[PDB]
Amino acid sequence: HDLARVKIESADACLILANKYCADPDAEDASNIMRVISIKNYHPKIRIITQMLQYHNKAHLLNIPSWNWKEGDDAICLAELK
Amino acid sequence: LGFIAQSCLAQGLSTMLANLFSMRSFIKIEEDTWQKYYLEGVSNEMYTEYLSSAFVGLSFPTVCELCFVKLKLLMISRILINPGNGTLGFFIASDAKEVKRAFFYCKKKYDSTGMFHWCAPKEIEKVILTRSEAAMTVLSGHVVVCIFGDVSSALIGLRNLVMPLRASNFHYHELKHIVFVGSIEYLKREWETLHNFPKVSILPGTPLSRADLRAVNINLCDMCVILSANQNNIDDTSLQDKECILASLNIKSMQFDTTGVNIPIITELVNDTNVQFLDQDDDDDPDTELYLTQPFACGTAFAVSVLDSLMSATYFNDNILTLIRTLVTGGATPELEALIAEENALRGGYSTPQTLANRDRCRVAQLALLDGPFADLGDGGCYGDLFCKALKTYNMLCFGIYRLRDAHLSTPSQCTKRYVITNPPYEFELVPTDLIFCLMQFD
Amino acid sequence: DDDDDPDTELYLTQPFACGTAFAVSVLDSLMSATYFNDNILTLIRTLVTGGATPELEALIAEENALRGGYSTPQTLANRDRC
Ligand SMILES: [Ca+2]
Ligand SMILES: [Ca+2]
Repeated sequence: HDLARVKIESADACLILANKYCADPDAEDASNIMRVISIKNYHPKIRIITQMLQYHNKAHLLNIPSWNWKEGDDAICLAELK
Repeated sequence: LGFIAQSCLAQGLSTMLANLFSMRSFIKIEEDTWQKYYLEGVSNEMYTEYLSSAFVGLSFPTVCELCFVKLKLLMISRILINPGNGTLGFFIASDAKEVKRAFFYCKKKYDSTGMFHWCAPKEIEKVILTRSEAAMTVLSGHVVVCIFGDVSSALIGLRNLVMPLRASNFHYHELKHIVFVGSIEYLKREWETLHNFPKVSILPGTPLSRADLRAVNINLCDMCVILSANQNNIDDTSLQDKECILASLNIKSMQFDTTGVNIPIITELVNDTNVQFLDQDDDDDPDTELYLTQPFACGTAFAVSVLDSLMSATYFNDNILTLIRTLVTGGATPELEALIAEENALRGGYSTPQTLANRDRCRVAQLALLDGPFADLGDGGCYGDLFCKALKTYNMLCFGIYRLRDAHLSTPSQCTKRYVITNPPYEFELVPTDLIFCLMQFD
Repeated sequence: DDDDDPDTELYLTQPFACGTAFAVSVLDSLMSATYFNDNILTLIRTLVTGGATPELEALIAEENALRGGYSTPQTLANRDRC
C-alpha cells in the first residue's frame, strides 16, 4: 500500500541506499534484498539502483526472476568497486 | 512435517487438511475467479458422528458406499480410512446441522511393529554425496530437502519428515529417495536419529548455490522442501525467512535445457506476512488471510499458525486427532508409541504373517484424469458421476479435485499453478486437466 | 606534513589528492550518475576490474568460481582492450 502511495507504477526508477557503516554487512545486504524483493513483487518492470556491501549478495539478487540487468537494473557493489 | 510429507506424496494435501481443520463459513463472490471454487472447498469441515440403524445391517461398506448421493455428504469402532472388503463415521460435510443427516435419515527388512521400512544403521560418511557423485547418480521423482542450519540452530526433527514417506504400504521400489542438502555439521547433529533409515543421502553445501541444485537433479525431482532451523534465534520481522525466500526464488528462476517455475516446491514460513513474496504473479494485500493467499491455496506454502485451530477441534472430538496421526506420519499404533517411550530409537524385527497382514491401510495419491478409464468422465462435467463410478469400480474414495488456476478462463494460459477444491458438489463442472486426491489400498 | 582541518572535505584532503587514501564515501555519488546514465556504470566495470562480460557474469552466477579452459582463437581474439 505504501508503494501505491509513492506511485511505484509511474516512477521511472527506484534507488535503495545502504548503511555502509553497519555491524553486520550481511544483515544490511539482507535488508536490501527484502527491499528489492518487495519492490519487484509490487512491480517488476521498474528500474532498481542499489548499493551492495558484498559481492556474493550481488549473485543472490541476480537470482531473482524479476531482476533484469540488461534493460534498466543496476547493482553498485561497494567492495568490488573499491 | 507430516503435512509436508503428505503434500510431497500428493501436492496440495497440506492445504486440504488445514482447511478441513479450520472452521470457515460459506462465502460467495460474484466475479468469476478461482477464489470462488477455493472458497467453496474451504467451507467444508471435519466432523464425526455415529451411523444410523440402516447402515448397521447386512454389511457396513456396501451400504456405506454409493449412498453419498442421497446423503449429500462424504464419509471417511477403530480408526478407518477408506474401508474395503454403533460405529463412528468421519464426515467431510460443511455445517454440523446438515451433517446430522446420516443418523436421522433411515429412509528384518521392515521395522519390528511392521509399520515402516528399516535397514542397518549407516555411517554419515557412507551417505555423504559430493557434487560429482550426486551428478552421476540418477535421481528422478525423488525428494530434495534444503536445510538451513548452523551450530546454534535448534533441532528440527527430520525423523517425523522421513517416517511418513516410507510406509509399509509403499514397496521398496515405490520408495522416493531423500537427499538433504545443507551444512554438514547441523545434519550430523541430527544424523544420529537418521542413520537407521534407508535411501537417505546428505550433500554438504548451501541451497543458494545453483551448482548443488543442478547436481541433485531438481528439474526432475518430485518435491523440493525448504526449511530453516534458525528462526528461533532471529526475532526481527525482516530477518525472518530471507533464506527461504531466496532459495524459492532461485529455484524458480533456474533454467534447464525448461523454466524452474514449473518445479514443485513447498516452503515453511514462520511469518505469514512474507507469503506475498513467494509468487510473483499474485495480488498482495496484508489484510488478506493466509489461507486466502495464492501460495497457500496452491499448496506451495505452509505455516504452523493454521494448526492452532486443531486445539479447538481436538477438544470437541478426540478421535479426530488420532485420525490425523493416521493420515500423516503413516500409522501410530500404541505399541509403536510404547517402543518409542522405552527406547526412543526405531528397531526392526523379523517378519511374521501378522505384520504383513497389517498393510491394508490406504495411502494418499494423485490420479491423473487425462490418461485412464476416467478420460470420458473428464469432459462430461459431472464430478458426482466420477465419484460414483470410482467408488463402484475401484472402491477409490476421492477427497477432491486439484485444478489448474486459469482453466476457468476462456483464453488458454501457460500457468501451471493448481489449487485444491474439497468435496466438490455432484453438479460440479469437470475439465480433463485435473488431479484427483485418492486413498489406495496395498497391492 | 600537511594542513589538517576537520571542516575540509575528503576530496580536498592532502592524502586523498595524492591517491594514497581511499574510502567508500565518494562511491556514494555513483548512484546519482548511475541514475542519469545506465551505460556509464558498465564503463566503470570495464575500466576497473578488467572486462567482466555477460558471459562471465552468467558463469559466476552459476558456479561462484572461476574456471579455466583450453585456448581457442576466439578467446585470444578479445584482447584488443586498452
Ligand atoms: Ca462449514
Ligand atoms: Ca506476490
